[PDB]
Amino acid sequence: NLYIQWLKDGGPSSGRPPPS
Repeated sequence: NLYIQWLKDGGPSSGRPPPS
């Protein structure tokens, strides 16, 4: 879920690092 919520925002193109 966490990574899905990061990807839906645009992943790297959203000014935010990926969740570990």
